[PDB]
Amino acid sequence: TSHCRFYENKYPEIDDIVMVNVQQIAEMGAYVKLLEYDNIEGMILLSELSRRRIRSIQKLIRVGKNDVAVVLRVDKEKGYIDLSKRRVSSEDIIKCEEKYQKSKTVHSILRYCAEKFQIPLEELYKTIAWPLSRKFGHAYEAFKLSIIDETVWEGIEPPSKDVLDELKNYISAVKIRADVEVSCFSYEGIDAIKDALKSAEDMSVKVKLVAAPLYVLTTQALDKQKGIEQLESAIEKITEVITKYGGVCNIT
Amino acid sequence: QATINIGTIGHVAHGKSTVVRAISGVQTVRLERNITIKLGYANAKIYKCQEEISPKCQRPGCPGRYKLVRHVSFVDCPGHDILMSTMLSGAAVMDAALLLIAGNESCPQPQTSEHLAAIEIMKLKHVIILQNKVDLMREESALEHQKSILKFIRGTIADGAPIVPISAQLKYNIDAVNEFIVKTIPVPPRDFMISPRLIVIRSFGGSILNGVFKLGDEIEIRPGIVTIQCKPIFSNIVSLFAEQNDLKFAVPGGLIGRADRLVGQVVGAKGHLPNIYTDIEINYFLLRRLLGVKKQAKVRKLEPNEVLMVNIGSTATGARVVAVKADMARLQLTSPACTEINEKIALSRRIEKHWRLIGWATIKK
Amino acid sequence: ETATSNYIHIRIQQRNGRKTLTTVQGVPEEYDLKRILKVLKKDFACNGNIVKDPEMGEIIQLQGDQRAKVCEFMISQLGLQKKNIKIHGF
Amino acid sequence: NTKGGKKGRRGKNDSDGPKRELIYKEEGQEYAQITKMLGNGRVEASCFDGNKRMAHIRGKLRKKVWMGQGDIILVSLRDFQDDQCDVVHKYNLDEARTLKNQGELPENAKI
RNA sequence: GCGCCGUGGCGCAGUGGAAGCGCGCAGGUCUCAUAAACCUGAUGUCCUCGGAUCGAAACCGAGCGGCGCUACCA
Ligand SMILES: [Mg+2]
Repeated sequence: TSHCRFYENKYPEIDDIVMVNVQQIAEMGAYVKLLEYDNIEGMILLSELSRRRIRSIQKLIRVGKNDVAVVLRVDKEKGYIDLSKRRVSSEDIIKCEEKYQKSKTVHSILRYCAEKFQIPLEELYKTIAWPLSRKFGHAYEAFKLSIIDETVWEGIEPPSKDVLDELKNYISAVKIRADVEVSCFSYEGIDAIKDALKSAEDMSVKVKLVAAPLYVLTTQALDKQKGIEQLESAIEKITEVITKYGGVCNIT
Repeated sequence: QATINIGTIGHVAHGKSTVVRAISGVQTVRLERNITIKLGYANAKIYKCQEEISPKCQRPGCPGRYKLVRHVSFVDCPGHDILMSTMLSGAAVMDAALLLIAGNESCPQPQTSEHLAAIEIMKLKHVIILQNKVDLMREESALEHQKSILKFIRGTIADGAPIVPISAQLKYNIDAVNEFIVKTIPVPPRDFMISPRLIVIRSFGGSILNGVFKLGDEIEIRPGIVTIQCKPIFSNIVSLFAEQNDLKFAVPGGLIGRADRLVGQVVGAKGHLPNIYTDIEINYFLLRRLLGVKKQAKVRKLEPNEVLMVNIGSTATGARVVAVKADMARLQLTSPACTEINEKIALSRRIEKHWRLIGWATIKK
Repeated sequence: ETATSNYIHIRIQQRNGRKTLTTVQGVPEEYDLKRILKVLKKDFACNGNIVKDPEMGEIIQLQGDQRAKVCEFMISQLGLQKKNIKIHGF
Repeated sequence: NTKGGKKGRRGKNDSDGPKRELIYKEEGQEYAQITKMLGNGRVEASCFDGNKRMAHIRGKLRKKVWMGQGDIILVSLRDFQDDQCDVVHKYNLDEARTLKNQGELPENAKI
């Protein structure tokens, strides 16, 4: 069986923003599964589901669908969630959505590994997601940091390096657009442009011809932000290297 | 590089471009739902079986690698009653032509005539009429058309302008066409010593007429870009190409090499003496009829303060009539004309919304 | 250059009773919308309501079953073409 | 049920059947497509002959049989006048189709 | 060829598990009836094909169509 909570500790906190997938409607409201915190059952009492009277229940809330929510009453003993949908402020909603997305992404990461090798899920959770969270706040932030520069994976060890490699691969060449508008109208201008390209493309990406004045090259990114540094270099080359030819070039 | 410039005039969809395809292989790309819209372009090698199209005689009789006579070039015009203004333009590069009539449609069809008389007007006197779509007709029909042709080709300047029926679709009889065009469309001498002068009809392109250009010369374009005035553009011949193959120099007959801006511009020697006129003295004559449309209404004489298309060289300019004498009118132009010599021009009027060829003359300075 | 024929969708929308609604989708955004609505209101017995769509599109409401009549009126009062119209429903 | 159920529809009773015999043409009587359904019993209906006309509802169908737009209709033309004419019998959609198939009316308009 | 829309029908939007909105058609429910008001839809996995990874329409390619760049590339 697959279980275990999204965050570090077992039980939710007061005034925690959650996203709730609707299961079934009863009397109090709905016995929803909180997708920001484990799968513990809770309810939205019929007073705090919407800001205004909307009469219809199965169009603004909907069975099977997700709702932007906040946790009101929590009892750290066994398992009760008194929940609200109304108390979520304007804006804020977007943030909540983002958080939910992040959580989902995190969840997606932690299952492939399990599939590849069974072994207790709690242990896996401990060795992948929690220490980072403790250090900062959320696991997605940690993941982002890792992607930017690999150091968070060095902190707590994965069960195998293969998994890490796979993750890296998943994260990974990324195409970045680079458009060159050369102000040429001469017969031997195209050739010149080509020559210029050949001195800049070498030593490291994919140059596409659209027109005689317009040239569109796609630059590869290995670690996402590595593509910006190559683009910059290319730009520099246009201003510094291409001066001997005397061909006027413009960048979008 | 190609020796000569052969034009393929004629009415619309008679297959001009298709005949060019049976002769060279080349298409004008197309326009793909319509038809030829820019002047098409294509070249080819003509050799002969002493003992053709490719150095290969073993196609007929036998092997002895056919002897190369010349390499020619074509200019596929369009056929549509309204592309008149370009076809005119195009003629300025021709050294001769081939009139593609359609075997299965009423002989003097609007544009067929419009063209023909344009030809006899500008000077393109080396003509070959061609009866195209005979692959879809009765063996009687194509001969009776040959009659109406042999009868039109009478009073007119067209003595023995032969008429070679073809099938541009199944490429049949083309070799007798190559023999016509190997007899009648002879390759004109051109003194090179003359002032290097050439016409432009594309650019991404144009034809030389007198002189010769070489890699690395200093050159100018006229009238050039505008301000309202019009100044010449200077540059260096970065390169020379005919067809897909590069050459170091370039001589008349052929076309050489954004959207097509300097259309109707000309290229000459940098530091050369050519007038960039705004106002011009035409000597002139009219047709008695308006041969072109699908109605022959009789040509009204020129009234002053009238707008007329003045087709000069490759260029196509619009202008207003300041003077009206017997055969000398003075015209004021929107866009300047660089007058390289003495010259030929072609004069048109917006008859019924669409423009129409009505008369001609000679530029005068 | 501008496109001469654009898809104007006059749809069947169900209104109070057996009655219907002339709803217009894909409206040309060149003339003043409010003014046109006012004009429409004046000409017929209709009330004009505009439902806004992001980037492109504005749903223009006119209470009632006219269609052809509406088209004729549009033709009469300059702002919209003849070829652009399409009747949607039945 | 006829139109809208009602408390006040059970005091009527309609007897014709869907499986009724189709009525043919007479003298001074011909077929019309309805151009636009007008007010107060009046109706604009273009005839299959080639005249515009002004059609009028005459009794009988005034409450019993409701009508819509673009319907094939029996019109007995006025013998003394011409511009004003009267509707006699409404044709069913199936009936109309059958007529079309037969070729009794000229094939110009669709159901 | 690039970019977005790739549907469960049209017209609008979102990218790593959650059948996204407005209209339309198809059908229901409520009322004596229609409309508003309500739900359910339809090629089951959101271009065609398969894979890395359990998986996904989303990640990757070969392969198509509409337009945001091109101007006919001898
Ligand atoms: Mg009774």
